Amino acid sequence: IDLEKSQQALVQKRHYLFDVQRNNIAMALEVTYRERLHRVYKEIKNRLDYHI
Amino acid sequence: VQKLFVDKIREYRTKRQTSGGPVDAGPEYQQDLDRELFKLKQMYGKADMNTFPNFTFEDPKFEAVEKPQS
Repeated sequence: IDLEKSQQALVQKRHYLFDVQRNNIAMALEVTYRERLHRVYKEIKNRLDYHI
Repeated sequence: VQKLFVDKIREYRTKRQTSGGPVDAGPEYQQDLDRELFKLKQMYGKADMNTFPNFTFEDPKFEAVEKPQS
């Protein structure tokens, strides 16, 4: 009994953490694209603030 | 007091007629605000008048490791 569940324990463990590695890198590209759209507004706000 | 009032309006229009700019300032107001803005632009930032900024960024290299199980 204890070695039958030892089969099934590693097949629910592995598919959870192999999609966490999908989504831990998925957030790494959104927060570097959201900060790409935001920064290009910041360095054109400096010229909208300087000449006044 | 209206006759005193239009006497003020006369001297504002002779102050409008300018050809050399600051007549009473001289070098005192010219050396001040040129040094005042450059002391403030040093606190503001080194940005050009028409150079639009453009750049790129490098994301982290998503590496992997090994772990022998089953």
